[PDB]
Parts: sequence; structure tokens; C-alpha cells
Amino acid sequence: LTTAEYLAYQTERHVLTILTDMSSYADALREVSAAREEVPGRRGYPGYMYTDLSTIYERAGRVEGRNGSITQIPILTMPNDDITHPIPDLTGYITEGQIFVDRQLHNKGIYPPINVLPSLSRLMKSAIGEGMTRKDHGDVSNQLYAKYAIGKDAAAMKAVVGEEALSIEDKLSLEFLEKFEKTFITQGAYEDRTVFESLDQAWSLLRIYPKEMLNRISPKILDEFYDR
Amino acid sequence: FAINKKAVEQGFNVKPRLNYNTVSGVNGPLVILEKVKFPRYNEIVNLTLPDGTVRQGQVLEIRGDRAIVQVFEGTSGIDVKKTTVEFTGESLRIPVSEDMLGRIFDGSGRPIDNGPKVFAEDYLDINGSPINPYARIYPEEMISTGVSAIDTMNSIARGQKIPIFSASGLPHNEIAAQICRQAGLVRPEENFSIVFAAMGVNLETARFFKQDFEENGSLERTSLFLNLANDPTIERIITPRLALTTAEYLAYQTERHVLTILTDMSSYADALREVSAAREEVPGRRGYPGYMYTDLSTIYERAGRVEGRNGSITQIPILTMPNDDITHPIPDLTGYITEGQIFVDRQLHNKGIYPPINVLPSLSRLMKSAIGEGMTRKDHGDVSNQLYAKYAIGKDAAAMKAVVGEEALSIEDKLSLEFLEKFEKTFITQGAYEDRTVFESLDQAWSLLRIYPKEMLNRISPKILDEFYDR
Amino acid sequence: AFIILDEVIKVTNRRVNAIEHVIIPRTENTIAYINSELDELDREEFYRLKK
Amino acid sequence: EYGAIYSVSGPVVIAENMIGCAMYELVKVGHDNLVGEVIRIDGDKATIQVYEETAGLTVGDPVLRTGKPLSVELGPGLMETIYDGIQRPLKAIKEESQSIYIPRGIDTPALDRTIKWQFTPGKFQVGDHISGGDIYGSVFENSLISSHKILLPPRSRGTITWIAPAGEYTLDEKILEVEFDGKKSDFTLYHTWPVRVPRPVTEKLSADYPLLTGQRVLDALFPCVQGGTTCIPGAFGCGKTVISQSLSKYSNSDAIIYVGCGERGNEMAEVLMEFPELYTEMSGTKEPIMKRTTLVANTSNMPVAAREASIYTGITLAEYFRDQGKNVSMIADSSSRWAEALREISGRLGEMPADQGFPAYLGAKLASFYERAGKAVALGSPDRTGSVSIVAAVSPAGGDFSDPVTTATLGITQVFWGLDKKLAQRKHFPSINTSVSYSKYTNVLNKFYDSNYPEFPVLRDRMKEILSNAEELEQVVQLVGKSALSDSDKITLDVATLIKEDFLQQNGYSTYDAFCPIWKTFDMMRAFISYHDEAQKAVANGANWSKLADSTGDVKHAVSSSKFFEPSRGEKEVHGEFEKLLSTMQERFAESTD
Repeated sequence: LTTAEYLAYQTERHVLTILTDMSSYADALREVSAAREEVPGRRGYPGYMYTDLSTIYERAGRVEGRNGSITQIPILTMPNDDITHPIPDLTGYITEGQIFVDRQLHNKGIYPPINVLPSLSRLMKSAIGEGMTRKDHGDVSNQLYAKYAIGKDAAAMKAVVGEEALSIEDKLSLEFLEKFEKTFITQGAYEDRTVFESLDQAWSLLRIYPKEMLNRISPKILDEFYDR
Repeated sequence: FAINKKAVEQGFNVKPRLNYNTVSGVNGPLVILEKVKFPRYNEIVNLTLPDGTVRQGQVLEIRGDRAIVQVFEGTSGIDVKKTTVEFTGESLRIPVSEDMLGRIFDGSGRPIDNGPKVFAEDYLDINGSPINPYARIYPEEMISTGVSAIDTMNSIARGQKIPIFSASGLPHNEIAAQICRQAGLVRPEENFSIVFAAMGVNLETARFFKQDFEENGSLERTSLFLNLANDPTIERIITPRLALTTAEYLAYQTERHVLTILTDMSSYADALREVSAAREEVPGRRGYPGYMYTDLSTIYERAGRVEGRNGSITQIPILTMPNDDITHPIPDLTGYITEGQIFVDRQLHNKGIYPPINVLPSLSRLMKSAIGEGMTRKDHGDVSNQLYAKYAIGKDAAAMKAVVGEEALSIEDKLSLEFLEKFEKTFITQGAYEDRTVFESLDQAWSLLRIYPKEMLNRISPKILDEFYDR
Repeated sequence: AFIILDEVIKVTNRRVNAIEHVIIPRTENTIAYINSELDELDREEFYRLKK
Repeated sequence: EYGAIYSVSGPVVIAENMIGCAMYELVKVGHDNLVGEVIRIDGDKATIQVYEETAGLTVGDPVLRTGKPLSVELGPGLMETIYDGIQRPLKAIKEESQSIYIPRGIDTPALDRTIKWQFTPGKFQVGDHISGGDIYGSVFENSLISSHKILLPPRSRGTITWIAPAGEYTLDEKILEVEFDGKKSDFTLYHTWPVRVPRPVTEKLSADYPLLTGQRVLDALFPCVQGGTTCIPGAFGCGKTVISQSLSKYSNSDAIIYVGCGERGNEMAEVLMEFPELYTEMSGTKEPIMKRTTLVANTSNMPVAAREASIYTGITLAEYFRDQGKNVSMIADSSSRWAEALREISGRLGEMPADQGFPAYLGAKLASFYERAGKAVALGSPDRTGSVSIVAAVSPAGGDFSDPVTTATLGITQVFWGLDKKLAQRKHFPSINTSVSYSKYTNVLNKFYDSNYPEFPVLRDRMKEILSNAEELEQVVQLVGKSALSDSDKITLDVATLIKEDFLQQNGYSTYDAFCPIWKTFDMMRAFISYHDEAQKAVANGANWSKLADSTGDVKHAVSSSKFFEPSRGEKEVHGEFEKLLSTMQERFAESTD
């Protein structure tokens, strides 16, 4: 972080740091302060780990005096695939949202196995928008998230009841979820797509639904784009 | 009559009072004197800060020539050079006189009604000795709460201990105020009194209590011990002892049928966990001290009628389950010590039902000794069971209505469905200022029962059916 | 009507049997396991505080 | 008089050879004069908390006493500024050093001593007797607040001797001399007050005036009275990120002080940009809202001992502003982070947690902090009247309510606005759960309601009953299916869905939806409940709701679209439009009912 700060704030060049496996760092931090006999924190970790991780993370952002930038992409490792563990809990408390990775998707041979349901990026609303990007970016994402949640819950309920208790919404949502998981998220390791191509794919996926159940989208964008 | 000799013997004997200046360390809410002489566990002290301010405290521990005082009003501003510590020479005592009624007392018992001093008729140790079990008897008669859903179905026999469970955001305080306002005996009063001690309450609730008890005349039958939320916790744990002691004095030395309420115990549990953390006792289950059973028993079990004296006593502690689970230690222990419970459902409150009480989980174990002849009418015990059974049936009938339509339901099912709604909307639903006698509630219950055909009310005895079903 | 009623009652009865004989045991065993783990954690926490 | 350092560990420092210190003195430790305050005393050694970074210190360093607990400076110039957890201006520091870092040990006056303020003498004259909290002059500060009163600090009285006349003064020239046993009394335009001691006040009162948050769900089902507490989960998408802005823009708050306890750090920059250019239109389109709002920003990295006191600083400032007879409304940012800081301090000291790692006095401290809210009458001669309305914002700790901080807050807080996972998952931005949230000011607000709108209580109760019935029916409908349902059941279900998707939902970004006045909410509520009761009456007398729905579709669409009537057009013509819509609904049902 010191090297990154020097380069970004005293050479005027954008930076992107990638530091891996904060879990090992936290474990080593626990090992120390265990040789001591300090009042142990939750699950034995030191109480001041929050302050330590805040110190580590805060070195980021931008300053008006300079014109360089610094971006952090730390990598975590939940011990038992549980987000309630102190390490990920504090990390979420500090950083601005996180990108989740799921075991189920990998089991189903889907790459990149990213689970959108628990992921978010707080700065998205400020960055996206007209001029910066296509205007529909700020609402198609919400619509897709809602449809994904609906499909997931419908499948979960059907698993115990079955098709008989399914309305049109559930039937549409199951197939939409299947298509989304198997076409949108999945992509090759060396395959890349601009924002606009992804938007077009998203509209192609959404066009399955009738024009009237896309309530979460504004009428203007719906009329402009869903038409064709 | 010879009590005068004892009063004078220990009365007219003044004794000096020490004064120390040897403050020799401090640790948070504690204070550590150094060279005390013949200390005494559980004394009372009066600190004097260098600014002239005055506070209080109560020792906790004593080593060889050492004391550990804890200050009520925090510890900020003290010093190890100029503070002077004055001992008292005897444990905490309360001024007791017949004329408490009407006045309002703070947590520690200093009047806060802008009135004169107590003019004590005597002094007492706050935590008196336990009652001798061999000198105790059973409840017998009933107490009129005035609440339809309580008196009719959960009558309270004098000498009982019935807590009232409730959730966080529920109007339990209003129900308690209404109960305290409408209490009284039954005449098929010169003998009734109430003690209403509140611990850990907002300012708005305290002001509302005071203003309501003022203009409704109930004040001169009560003696409140208010304790706001921002006051010292030690005073909080103290307050219920004061209330119980004064109530016991009244009941068992003036022969008055008295009723006591507490309005909270969760905050008492918090104040209790706070203590034993000043000490180094490791936390118990859920962080609570393990030994809460003993002290809670001490609080509760100073109740019930007594053999010789004509007085009596009754308690209605009010709990607050944290997350609406009975598995929490506080409600578990309270149910273990007390008889039956009174619930307060959230859903009913959502539907605007006041008092939002659900009767299915409610229970009173001493009902059978409460109702009867003379003490009340003869048809109470049967209508109670009948209404309970029909409400239970109506709930499930409403449940099945959505799955099997309405026609497939038996005639019984339709009648029960109608009766359920009528009962909820009329019987339980009672105005904040609507006072009803037991007789009126019984008549309304009969009116509701009249929905069913006379034959079908199986659980009711034929005699009562013949006698009252008419009209 | 006879055929429709027969098939409907067969389906519902088998569904009820499946629920009773599968779901409830599966969930209550998990309930017991979760209770055991949450009881386990406090033990070591208390040991550490005692230390 | 100085004390030598004797042991160092993280921020905790153990000085020694320091007797005569109080419990919370301020000690300027280190050759650089870092600021700290004592915690524990035993013999001569005295544990010292440090409000900065302790690196490079060596034993034998000097330690100096001050003898006065932590306090903040009060006076003109507070408004339209920004501070850290210890009241250090940030514009001044950067301007002075031209650096992007906060040099350690840097000290600057909390209020610029250079500016000259115009002063108008009050109504007192030589020889008069004066008491603490009495006004003796007013000073113009901004066009948005032109009556920054001057108060004689409490715990001070006597007979005035000399008074300064009108003119221009910077806040250092003494302008008052009070006679007493000693004439030491000399008062400038500013004074100071210890934070941890609640400020004195003549008496408290009962709050009986609503606050208009401009959001239908809150302002309709769980109203927030003026001078009352609150709790609001933070999710960045449950509207909370913008409810503060709406409150600042619309609610009649003569002054507000946003407080950021544990902000992430970039959101700080975002909000800091946003505030300077948010406009309020009240007696002129006064562009700078910052003219009516200070700000106490504390990120994670600042020392924990600063985070644990930021909220105390904020509440003390709000109380001072209340003293002048205004209507302040403070808003915290994360009580959970503050509790975490308290836990960290307790762990550092060597205490013994008893509530899943937290100390035991956490509840007592939270109660003390909350207890300073509420309307009250000032302590002065002119008989002022103020009000303080703190709006805390607890943060979910994973589990919904298992955390003890939420339990403690619920134990005292009056109004609670829970969070719903399901609605958030469905982008229903206002995610207030209408099953757990509650508000205890409904009982009292009827006094104001009947004076202007008698129908709120019964109508609101009817709506809540409708929603509860709909949800309980939904509980069972899934396990079977909506086949064996009466007409009334379908009516209730569809009405509940319509209300939930039209009444409750609202986006804080469209002009017609930004702020919903009370009258508009009242009329739109009347529309829905009247529609429901008319449908119930029509079906009860015998009819098939399936056929009726075909005709009703038109009026159903009408009521669903009614919300799009933007306010700020007539404020009364809208009411006439709603009345016409209601009459036409009655007519259409009557004719179609044929």
C-alpha cells in the first residue's frame, strides 16, 4: 500500500492494487496477540482487528491536488462458506459492497461462478447514467435482480409442491432463470464484452416477458427499447 | 403497647460519624478506600467532591482494612487528593408511615411531589426476612380488575402472582395504568391500596403516569416509586425492594388488601447483569448471572395471604420478551416461580384490538379457588370453559374456510366462524376508559353464547343452561 | 366426477404421507444439530473468559 | 508538576508521578502535546487514553495537566462549517498547512478569531441582576439565520457592571462584566461546556406536533412526532440514504446537524459534495442549505477514542442550538459502529464482557445519550422554547434482531422502523416491514389530527387491518392455491396488492413523488379505502365479483394512477380533483352495480 500510495500520489499515474488472501493476514494477526494475553474478541480474534483492517483498507480513492487514482481489489476466503464469520463481516462493514462467489454455480460447471443475489456495489448509481453510459443501465439491473429473485423463490417453493401450484409467473420465471444462468453469467476465460453488448443480451433475455409485468422499469425506456 | 420502650431505647442515642480523606485508587464505577476502621459490608456512604458536590454509594467488598465503594451517579470529577468520604454506620433503611398514600417517591425514596418530608412512623431494613411457610394459607376470594378479557377468563385470586408477558412495541404500560385505575374488590372501600413502582421508563411515560393518576383521583389510593432510564442502575435494583417492603408493611401491619405492580423486569435483569460485572463473576447463560434465580425468588415470593393477620397481597409483574421467544431465561424463570401467565399478541394489536390479548395461551392456575358462590355468581367456571373451547374451534374453522370454501363447512363451523368475529370485535374490544363489573361481563358473555342453539352447548351443565339461557 | 375425485384424493393423500414421513424428521434433526452447535460455542467462550 | 511516561501499549499510556488529577482531565501528552484524558487512577499512576496516534514515544516524556474535562467551544460561526470528533475545523487545517494530511498534534481554534461580527445589545442595563441562560444581545450570522442569540452560560449569575455597546467585534473582546464576590466575570461572544454532562433546562414538556418526512408509509402508519427518538436500519437502497436529504429540505427544522460516526469514507466525499448545492424554497429559493447545517464527519481510521465521542459532541451542539428556542433535529449515522468502538475501548482497558463481547453499561450509556432528546422550555428570561429530535440509524448485524445493540435500542426508543429483506430483494425501495415496526406517538397525535383531519385514526386502523388480513390469508393460500376463495377474499387480496404496489411504493427521484404532503396522502388513502368498502358492500348483497371487475377496471386504473397528481399546483384544486374522482367512482359503481 505504501508503494501504491507513492506511485499514485507522487507520479500522477493511475494504479490498481491486487492483494490476496486477507484470511492468512487475519490468522497471522490472531497468532500474535495470542502469545500475549489480551482480552480476546469474538471467536478469539483480537478486538482491534476492526481498526487494523480499517487502517489497511482506507488507503484508496482520489485527491484533488493530484490526478492519479488507486483502486483496491482484496481477496477473501470464508472458512466454512459462511458470510457471518468475523473476517467477511468486518470487511463488508468497511468496504463498499462485495462480489460473491458461490459453490453451487461452480458445481454446475458455470464460469465465472458469481452469485449476484448477495452482491452489490454502492457507487454504481453515481457512476452509471446518461452520457456516462446508456440510460437503461440504472433500471435494467434492478429489473433483472427482481426477476432472478422471483425465479429463485419460485423454484425453491416448487421443489416441495410441484408444478400444479404454479401460476404463469412461476412458469415464466423458472425458464427465465434457466436461460439467464446458462447464457448471461457464463462466458469464456478470454471472452470479453463491452457494456453495450451485455445490455443488448439483457434486453434479449427480458423480451421473453410480456410488456406489462416489467413494472419496475420506467415507461419511457420500456417503450423506447422493448418495442423492437 | 410496649413498643414505645423499644422506640425510645434505640431512638434517643446519637452517635458520631467518621470522615475519611484516604481515597487511594479508582476503577470505573468503583472507588477504593485504604485505611478504613472496622468496615461493614453493605453500608451507605456520602462522598464529597472537591467542587462541593455530593453523591452516594454502597460498599461491595472488604479486604483486611479496605473498602470498595461504588458511586450511584457515576464517578466523573472525583480526585485522590481532596475528596472526603463519610461513613454512615448502618445499612439502607426506608422511612415508613401510614401516610405514604398519595405521595410520589423517586427511586431512592426521596419525595418528588414538591411536598414535605415523610415524617417517618418507623424505619425498616429494605429486604426483610422470608415468610414462614407454615404460617401461610390459600387465596380464596377474587379481585376485580375491570378488564373483560382478564376478569371473565383469567380471574386473580388475592394472594396470586400472575405475570403479564408482552412484546417490546406493545401498549403494556397503558394496560397497567388502566388496571391500576380500575382495580377493586367485588361486592355481591376502606380496605384497598395499590403500590405502583416503575423502573427503567422513558420520560414521556413517567409524565403520562403522573398526569393520569393526578386527574383521575386514583392517586390517593397509591404510592408510586418512579425511576427514569437515565438514573443509576443500583437505584433501579433498589426500587422494587422499597416498593415490596412498604406494601408488606401496609398489608401485614394495617390489614389492608393491597395490590402491587412492577411494570417491568427486563430492565431489572439488565441492571442486575451490570452488577457482578463490577465484581469479577464470569457471565452465565446468555450473559446473565447464574444466581438470578435466588434474587428473583426473593422479589416474587413475598406475597400471598397469611394465617393470623387479615391483610393480603398480590403481584402483577410485567415482563418483556426480547425477540418474542419463551425460551429466554427471564420468562422461563418467571413462569417457574409464578402461577400462570397473561400474553399479549402482536397480530391482534396490529388489527387494532384493545386490549390486544390472546386467550389461547393464557392461563390462571388458581381460578378454581377464585370463582364460586357468594364470592361471585355460580356460572363463571362453565362460561369460561365454553368460551375458551368455542374460540379455539373458531380459529381453526377460519383457517379451513380458505381451503374448503364455506358451504362444505358444517353448521357448527359457520356458527363458530361468526361467533369468533363477534367475540373479537365486541367482548375483548374494550374502551380505554370503559369500566365493567364482573356481572356485566358475564351478561355480555351470555349474549355472545346465545348465538348457538341451547342444546349444543355441551360443556355447560344443564342446570345453568336452564337457569340463565332464557331471554 | 368419480375419476377426477379419485385422482385428486390419491395425489393429496400421497403428498400428505410424503410430507409427514420425510420433511418433519429432516428438519427437526437439523434443529437439534443447530441447537447442539450453538450450545457448544458458549462452552469454549466461557473457558476463554475464565482463562 | 509534569509526569513522566511509564508504559505504552497501543493508544493506552500509563503516566506516573501525577497526583491531584481528576477522573476526566485533559492531558497534553508528549513533547508534541498530543491530547488525551485519564481513565483509571491508582496511587499516582493514571491510565491515559490518547485521541491520536502513539508512535515513536519514549519513556520519560513530559505529561502536563489541564484540569478541565473535555468540552467544545460554542458561539457564532458554527453554522456552515465542518469538524472532526474533537471539534477541529478541516478547512482551516488544510488551508494552513496546504497538505492533504492531518499533522499530528495540530491545534487550531474551534471558531475563527479573525472575523468581525455585528452585535446588537440586548435589553439589560448596568445594575440589573442576571442569571445563567439569560439573553443579553443578538448577532447576525447569515441571511438564513439572522437571530443568533447570545446566552450567559449556566452556573453564572450576579449583577451586570459594564456592557459593550453596538458595533463590530471579533469573538475575543470582552463585552460583559458581572458583579459578584469577585469581578472575574468577563464574557466574550463564546463559551464552553463539558460534553458528558447534559446541559441544564428549566423543564421538559410533552411532544404533540408531527414531523412530516414526506413519505407516505412513515407519515401515515408510523408518524414521528417532533422532539422524539427513532431507529432506522441502513441499507443504501431502503430510502434511508435520501430520507435524511428530504428531511433537511422539507421538514421545518431551523437547524440540523448531520453526524457521521463510522462512515465508509468515500460516501463522506459524496455527501460533502452534495450538501453545498442542495436548495430549499421557503421565503425565497435560498440555495445554500449548508447555511442551515453543520457537519461532524468521522471515518473509520480516525482514532477510536474520537469515534466514541463524536456523537456526544453532536448532541451537545444540538442542545445548545435548542437553548435559543429553535427546532433542531440531529441525525446520527451508525449507532452500531459507536457500540463497536465502546466494546473496543472496554477490551483495551481489561474489562469483562457480558453481552456477547459488549460491556454491561452499554444499555445505560445508550439510555443516557437518548435521554437528552425531547421538547423543553429554555432556562432564561425571555422564556424561549426549543426541541431536539434525534434520528438514530442502527445497522443490521447479520441476524435480524439477535444483536444486543438492537435489543437495547428497542428497550428505550419510542418509534421503530424495521427492515424487510423480501421487499429489498424485489427492489420495493421503501422496505419498512409493516409487521414489526411501531410508533407510540399515535396515541397523542390524535389531538392534532382531529383539529385538521379527524379521519386519520380510524382509516389508518382499517388499512392496517386490511394488510394484516391479506398477509395472514397469503400465509395459507400458497400451501393449497387460490381456487376455493369467496368473493370477499379475492377483494381483500387484490386491494392489499393494489395498496402495497401503489400506496406504499414511491421513488424519491421523480418530481411528482419526491415529497408527498399530508393532505395528498389523506385523499389518496380515502380513495383506496372507499373503493374497498364499496366493493365489499356491492358483493355482500349478492353478485359475482368476476363480472364486476371487468367494469371496475377503469376506476381501478384511475385510483392506481391517482398518485401521479403532482403536488404544488393548487394545494386545494388537487383536493377538488380527488373529490371529483371519488364522486365519479361512486357513480360508476352505482351504474355498473345495476
